[PDB]
Amino acid sequence: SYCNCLCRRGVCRCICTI
Repeated sequence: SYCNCLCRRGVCRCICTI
């Protein structure tokens, strides 16, 4: 339903949910 893939301040957590 959504995709949250990005980085910032070391919070680089590339993922992707429905």
